[PDB]
Amino acid sequence: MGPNPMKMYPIEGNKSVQFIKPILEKLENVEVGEYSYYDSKNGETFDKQILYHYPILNDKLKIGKFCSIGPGVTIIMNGANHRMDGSTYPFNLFGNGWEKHMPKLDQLPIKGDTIIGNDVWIGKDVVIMPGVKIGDGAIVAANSVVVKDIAPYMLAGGNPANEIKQRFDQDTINQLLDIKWWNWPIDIINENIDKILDNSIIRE
Amino acid sequence: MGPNPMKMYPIEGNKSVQFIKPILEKLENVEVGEYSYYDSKNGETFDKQILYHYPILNDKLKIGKFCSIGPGVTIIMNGANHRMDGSTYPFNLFGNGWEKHMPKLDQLPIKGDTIIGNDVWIGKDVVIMPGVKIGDGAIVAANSVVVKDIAPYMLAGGNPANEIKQRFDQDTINQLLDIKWWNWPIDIINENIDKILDNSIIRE
Amino acid sequence: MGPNPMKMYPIEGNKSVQFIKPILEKLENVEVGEYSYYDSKNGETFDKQILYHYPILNDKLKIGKFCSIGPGVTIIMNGANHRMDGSTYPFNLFGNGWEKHMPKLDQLPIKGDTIIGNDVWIGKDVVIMPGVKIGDGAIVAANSVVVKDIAPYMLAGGNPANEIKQRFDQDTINQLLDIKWWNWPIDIINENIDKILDNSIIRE
Ligand SMILES: CCN(CC)CCS(=O)(=O)[C@@H]1CCN2C(=O)c3coc(n3)CC(=O)C[C@H](O)/C=C(C)/C=C/CNC(=O)/C=C/[C@@H](C)[C@@H](C(C)C)OC(=O)[C@@H]12
Ligand SMILES: CCN(CC)CCS(=O)(=O)[C@@H]1CCN2C(=O)c3coc(n3)CC(=O)C[C@H](O)/C=C(C)/C=C/CNC(=O)/C=C/[C@@H](C)[C@@H](C(C)C)OC(=O)[C@@H]12
Ligand SMILES: CCN(CC)CCS(=O)(=O)[C@@H]1CCN2C(=O)c3coc(n3)CC(=O)C[C@H](O)/C=C(C)/C=C/CNC(=O)/C=C/[C@@H](C)[C@@H](C(C)C)OC(=O)[C@@H]12
Repeated sequence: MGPNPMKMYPIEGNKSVQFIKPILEKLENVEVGEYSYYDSKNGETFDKQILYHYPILNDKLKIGKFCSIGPGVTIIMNGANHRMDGSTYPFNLFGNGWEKHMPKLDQLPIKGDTIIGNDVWIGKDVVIMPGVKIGDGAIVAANSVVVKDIAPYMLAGGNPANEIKQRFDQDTINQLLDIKWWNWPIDIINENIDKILDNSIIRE
Repeated sequence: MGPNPMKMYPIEGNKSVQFIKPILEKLENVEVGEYSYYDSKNGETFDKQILYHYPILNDKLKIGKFCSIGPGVTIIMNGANHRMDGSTYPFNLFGNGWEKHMPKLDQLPIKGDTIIGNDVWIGKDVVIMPGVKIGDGAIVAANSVVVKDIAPYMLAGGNPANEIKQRFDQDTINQLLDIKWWNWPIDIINENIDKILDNSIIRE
Repeated sequence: MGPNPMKMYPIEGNKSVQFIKPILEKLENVEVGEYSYYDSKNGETFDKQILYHYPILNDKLKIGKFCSIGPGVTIIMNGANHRMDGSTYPFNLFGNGWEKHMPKLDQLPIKGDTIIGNDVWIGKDVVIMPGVKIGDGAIVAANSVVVKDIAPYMLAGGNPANEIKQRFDQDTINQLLDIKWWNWPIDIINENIDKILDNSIIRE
């Protein structure tokens, strides 16, 4: 029961909702989970939303399963960073002899990898800056600009984005993070979808 | 004297300025005042700026008179809200038996109506969140994201948007509020335009 | 040695990077320095990023040398300001008799000129409001909305943008602002590029 987790366009008669995994299976350094989807703004594919991602920098992007990515969302990788121990002018890129001035292995600090958890809801036109992490069950308000990490099951928003409120109580979050319903077999999930929607899955 | 309040494009030689009322008089659940206008960004008509507005949700949009709306301003209605008491995943939307997991209207958050007062100036590319109320004579700095109510005759800006300062003294605001020059017959307004532009109408 | 400071498209095989000076050479009230460049978002030329710049107001735009402007950056001049001593409604624009209500020379306060210094890096999609001043060697985070001035060699971001950190210590900044490597003859610069990149040029 349900949509095929490996179909680029799960809903025929709607070429806007797309499954991310089947589309990003070809990309290097990008691990994406099943059922996570993207809501296109003008027909573009999610791969066009990943920016400044260069294999030579070795940074990686990780997206969990069952995520909701609104239209216009953008993920910024480490390619945007300029040198900062002196001038920020990229002499090297202009060539004609300036290519001598290319940064050495240790003069381009890296902020780290980008990992988005499971069951995460990202609003419209949100911008993700390099190296940030987002915990499971988090909700990011539309038009946010995230520079710092966001704890699991939190409500964040703004520019810069800040934590606004806890979705549930600690004990509930603790249990939810321990059962990880998203890793269950598809058949088991189907028999509990309701309990997952009302948060009663922590009881049974 | 003055432009025709019911012409789509009141200014000959300017296919950018539009009177909103004539444009949006066809829409369901949208109530707009006269003389309020929109400055087109690329030729689009203000209707394309109202997002996630569905008749089934019963939320209404109200805009006052004599308002100035900058280019790119968008208004987000309640249609963007996901279910929040559990997982934010929209199972129902994928079909294949999942349609049975469709939420009732009682299980969807309702933030209320969106109400814009009279004589309001909204800056370029401002985003308005659902259920927001903006008082008369208020000013919203460009590029703002409004998530909470804004008092009358207040200058707000930012993301999230916050109140910056009172345009005038309290007694002045109180006087303006119970005068409502915008409700005067057009011929009376014409003979007081200069007095309205300098705040001396409080001296009559 | 290096690229031609007078070539619209300095890099062969990349019609995105463009030199500002040659492109804005036609504009009145716009002065831009050598080597400062723009990274095009969709093939658009930088002149399309300067908004509300009206000769009648006489406000000027000044950009220094050796700057790095990210894609989508827009500069808002004084043509956006509305009258604020009373109603913000621009009666005058609609004509048909209301043209007689046109602000006097002193009924439209002006926030001043917009001056960006030398060696400054402005992030992607950053918006610059009217009258702001940005000192040399300052870094502006992407997606920022700058409403107030930024001091030399400071890091600022947010909406509204705030100064986050001082890149170096006072003595260093003081020394840098005193030598102004950006004003040296191109030949002398070429023999110190590496020294400029690691801030060792202060000890010569
Ligand atoms: C032979 C390699 N090719 C194929 C022809 C190009 C791929 S690349 O890895 O050399 C890439 C090109 C320039 N850099 C850009 O990000 C880039 C290139 O053009 C542009 N950016 C246009 C801009 O994006 C201007 C921007 O201001 C430049 C930025 C933000 C530079 C940030 C600092 N860049 C680096 O530290 C450069 C590292 C070098 C070593 C190269 C690799 C060869 C290692 O990687 C790039 O980022 C490189
Ligand atoms: C038979 C009814 N039709 C005609 C065929 C569709 C109209 S609808 O009212 O069922 C509409 C379709 C899906 N929902 C969307 O907003 C929508 C549909 O496709 C898309 N959105 C593409 C997206 O917008 C993906 C997006 O991420 C989905 C969102 C933001 C869902 C938010 C939560 N949605 C609701 O709570 C769904 C409520 C149901 C009950 C339906 C009505 C039948 C009541 O309304 C919709 O919002 C429904
Ligand atoms: C005869 C003069 N012409 C040729 C026909 C027009 C040039 S203009 O200098 O009168 C110009 C027209 C309206 N203003 C606009 O910014 C403008 C005109 O249409 C539009 N903007 C569409 C919009 O840009 C809507 C926008 O919301 C209007 C803005 C942001 C108004 C801000 C406040 N405007 C001023 O204070 C008006 C000053 C007057 C005096 C006029 C000059 C005659 C002095 O300048 C403009 O800014 C004027």
